[PDB]
Parts: sequence; C-alpha cells; structure tokens
Amino acid sequence: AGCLIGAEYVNNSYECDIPIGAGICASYQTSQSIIAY
Amino acid sequence: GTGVLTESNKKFLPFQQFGRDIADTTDAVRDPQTLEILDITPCSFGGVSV
Amino acid sequence: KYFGGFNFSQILPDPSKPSKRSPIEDLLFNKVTLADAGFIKQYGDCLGDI
Ligand SMILES: *[C@@H]1O[C@H](CO)[C@@H](O)[C@H](O)[C@H]1NC(C)=O
Repeated sequence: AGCLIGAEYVNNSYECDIPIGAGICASYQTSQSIIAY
Repeated sequence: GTGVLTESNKKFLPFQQFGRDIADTTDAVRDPQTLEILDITPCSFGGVSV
Repeated sequence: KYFGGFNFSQILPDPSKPSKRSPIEDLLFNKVTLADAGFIKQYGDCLGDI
C-alpha cells in the first residue's frame, strides 16, 4: 500500500482492527508500541 | 512548468517544437540552446495517512 | 481424496502451482484482463517512454 513509518513488523498473526491494506494491518500491542502484521 | 527533466529517447519531427500526451499538457520539449529533446514529469507525491 | 467416487480435483486447490488456486480459478483469473490494482510505482517506472 505504501511506506509506513513508526510500526514494527511482527511475524505473528492476529485478527486485526486497523486495516492498512493488502493484508497488512496495524494494531497497538506490547514497552508498548504499534505493530504491523 | 515544474517537474523533473530527463533525456527522452524519442525523436521529434523537425518543424514542430514540443510534444503532448492525452491531456493538453506538455510531456516533452526541445531545449533552445543545444536542441535536446527532454522528458517532463511532475515530482513524486501521494496522500499521507495516520 | 476418495470422496465415494466423485472427482473434485478441478475445484480443490492445486499445490503444485505457486498460487494455490484450482485450475478453474486459474482459467477464470487469466480470462479477466484486469488493470493495475495498487502497485508501488516508485515513480521510476512512471518516468520513461513506456
Ligand atoms: C480426476 O480428475 C483428474 C483431473 O481431470 C484426472 O486427472 C483424474 O484421472 C481423475 N480421477 C478419477 C477419480 O477419475
């Protein structure tokens, strides 16, 4: 979708709440920040 | 106009000066000094999101 | 995959292909000549004589 700055990519997988696009979608989780999976 | 000028490989016919595209916007131009044909492209963009 | 004699290989996913789509889905995905849907141009591909 585009370059996103400020979120760490995580190799886990969750049903998600903030859609970013093309499968990737961020959330707020733990020393607690924004992840992208 | 504003944008990035780059070396267009395409060849104009001698008598007409500059090209166009689908819209009536300049898409190429011939440099007055060295008679070089150039590309034209607006600088990159795209909306941001939070 | 012995479903009592019925043969579902045409609709069940095909693992051999890198896209795990059944042959019917591949056929009807190739037939539709869809456009570009959200590529990352990077602005470099955009400039040029394409
Ligand atoms: C089932 O269908 C596949 C694909 O057409 C075929 O290769 C295979 O021989 C068939 N087997 C049966 C159960 O007749």
